[PDB]
Amino acid sequence: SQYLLTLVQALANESSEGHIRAAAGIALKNAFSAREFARQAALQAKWLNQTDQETRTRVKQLALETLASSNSKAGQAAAQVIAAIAAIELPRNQWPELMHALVRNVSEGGQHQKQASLTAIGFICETQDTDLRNSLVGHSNAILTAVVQGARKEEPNNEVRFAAITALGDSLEFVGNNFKHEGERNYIMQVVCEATQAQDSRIQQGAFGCLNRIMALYYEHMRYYMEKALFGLTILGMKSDDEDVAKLAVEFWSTVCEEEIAIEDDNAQVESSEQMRPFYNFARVATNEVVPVLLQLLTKQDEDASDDEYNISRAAYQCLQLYAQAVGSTIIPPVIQFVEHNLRHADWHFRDAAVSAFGAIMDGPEEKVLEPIVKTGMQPLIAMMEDESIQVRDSTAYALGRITEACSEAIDPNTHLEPLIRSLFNGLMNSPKMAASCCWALMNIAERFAGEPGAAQNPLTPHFNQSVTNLLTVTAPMNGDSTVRTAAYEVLSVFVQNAANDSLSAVASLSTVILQRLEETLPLQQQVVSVEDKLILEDMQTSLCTVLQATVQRLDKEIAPQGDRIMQVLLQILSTCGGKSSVPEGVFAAISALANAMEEEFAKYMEAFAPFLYNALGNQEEPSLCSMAIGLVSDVTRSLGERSQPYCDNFMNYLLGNLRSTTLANQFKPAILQCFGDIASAIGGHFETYLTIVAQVLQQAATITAGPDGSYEMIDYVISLREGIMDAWGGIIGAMKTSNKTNVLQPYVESIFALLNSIANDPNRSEALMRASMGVIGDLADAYPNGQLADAFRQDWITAMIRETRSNREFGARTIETARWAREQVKRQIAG
Repeated sequence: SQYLLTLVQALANESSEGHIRAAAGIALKNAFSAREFARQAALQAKWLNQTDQETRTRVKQLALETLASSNSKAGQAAAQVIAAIAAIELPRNQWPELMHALVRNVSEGGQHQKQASLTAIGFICETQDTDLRNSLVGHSNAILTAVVQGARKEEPNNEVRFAAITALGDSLEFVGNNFKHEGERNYIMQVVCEATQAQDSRIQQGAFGCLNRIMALYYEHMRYYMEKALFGLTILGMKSDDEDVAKLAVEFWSTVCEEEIAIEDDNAQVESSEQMRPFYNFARVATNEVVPVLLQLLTKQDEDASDDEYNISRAAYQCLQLYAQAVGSTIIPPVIQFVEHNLRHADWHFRDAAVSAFGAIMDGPEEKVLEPIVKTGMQPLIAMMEDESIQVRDSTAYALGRITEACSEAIDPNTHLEPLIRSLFNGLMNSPKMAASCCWALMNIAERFAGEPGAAQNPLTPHFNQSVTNLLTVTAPMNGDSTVRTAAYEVLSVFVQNAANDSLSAVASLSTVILQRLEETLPLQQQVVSVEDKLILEDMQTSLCTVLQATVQRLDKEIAPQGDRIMQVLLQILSTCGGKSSVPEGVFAAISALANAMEEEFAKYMEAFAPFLYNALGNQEEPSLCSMAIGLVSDVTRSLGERSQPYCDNFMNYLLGNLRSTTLANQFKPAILQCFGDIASAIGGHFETYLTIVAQVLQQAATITAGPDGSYEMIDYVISLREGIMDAWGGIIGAMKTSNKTNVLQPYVESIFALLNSIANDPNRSEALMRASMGVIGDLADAYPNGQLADAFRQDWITAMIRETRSNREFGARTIETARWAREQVKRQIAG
């Protein structure tokens, strides 16, 4: 009380040093405000009640008068105090007209007084509060007209315009109403076009930033203001010698391409135009004026700049990608022009900018229009791998990889494929700095020239053994750069994945080599002492296990002689590994390949490997390994079939035990229920023992929902969850169907339909969920020939569900075919 008077009078007290005054007002706001929530309400009790009217009148008077104090600091804390008082009093229909007067202070008051006024408007508008803003919508008028008055050329101070645009930036957090009327919007867009005109850099920064958030806001009225001056204004700012202003000038079209991407990708989802969101096609119009500036900002570069710090060229490149993915093929015509100019240029800034540019536009534009020049200008581009500038060599490499990913067909094999390979290998084996791109490009070649399935040969085959030899060559050293080793093994794993049958024998020899190297790591496990040594050996073992997986998946059934040595070395690796390591995870991958390959022949490995699997299942403290263990349970049992039963009891105890959770959202549950499915399909009749419990859990799991609080998280969780439930019922019905025990499967069928209903009524659905849905439908048809399910089948939601399924073209083959099969099953089941 008297406390409050001494404080606020100290706030008004000019004779005291300004920092002390700031201490006084900051102390006073904190006598009634904090970032903390509930204590805020307590302080509000200290405002309204403990000290009822008191001087709150005199306090607010002293604060409003303190706004006019010469110090910015005095008006700093004064603005803070008014900012607090408003947050309590104005909604309560307290403080009224104390807001209206503030605008008059803005349009007529003193210069520092203007600082404190707009500073108050800023400090108030910064908060995100739906009821606060509910009472602030009524005051939004005075706020917007005020910030109009203050940002004016007519206004002298720059700092008042900083506070004005800052007031814009946090006021526009609230676009509620936002005055749909075009008049006020005209003055606003005028004062913002004005705001970008400032000779000052910093005012332009606030201007372009607020204009950015606004371009994320009222695009609707914006459509008309856009169509003339703004293009050349934006070009003027993009050309600015200023950096951070150039960065925000970039951030515009960054945001523009973002929202227009969202709309372009909502307009294909349209079934009818009422569904349509507005679209403005700002990009395709702007590009022919905007793009040349993007090249011009690419030629400029800074090697001295720290890596992964954003730069004008950097953001220009990223935004050029955004145009590339929104503007579509329409982006092409400027870019090629600038590439046509610069490709042979002496200055390396221009060559790097060249290939970075041509390496920017392959994505987005449709394939064949890309083909003719990519089929034409490619050869010099390979010739440019010999460039003096390793950075340019690097950018050429990534450009090459993008060409692979895009117009793979553009690479005529006989007259381009070999040189490109030799270039990427030599650049890998001699130039580590450009190595990673060379890897990525090569992986793409493998994916693109894999050839027809079952093929005796693929385009890669002649280059294959030389490739494997080169990769084993670069991976050979124990002191090679860890990154180049890893990437080289990854590219190798990909050539192995994508290889012709004629090369299988070669891959077989390769597999032996991998095992050999894996075995050799085990003594190396012992030589480790530095932590770096641990990271290297773990990454090394991880890479070898991965490539080994590739060999096993491709060799398929031919891997059998290798299998003993494989399980021996891998199980030895498990015994020596421990803790946060990626190794065991990769080892289960390789074992998983060996199990799917050997299938029932794997069963001899189960007696020794089972404990490792159990142990991986029992430790949630290794979530990724536990998940890998569950998936591997599914793999083992699906491959061994009936053989896997004795193990299945222990498998079920680890799965069912893993269902126990203190969190409703068990992250393993979808995988576990799915594993129930796979276990069911494999076992058949003996799954009956588990049926009483499994069904319970499935009946449980169906009840789970994201609720009205719908994170993308919880939604996707429920979706994958029900994918697990349907996979589970599918396998269980199949097992019951082949066990002559459908009668015990009788009770749960109504719950199954209830789930199908729950899914059909849900907009949020996955393709796989619908595939499994269809399959469970038909499985139910085969399960119950009697036709007593027909009266359950005949309901509209079933038929509309199946038809909505098969009708959709977005889904792949498997799903729609299952839908056809299901519908035939249903129509047949209508009578019997």
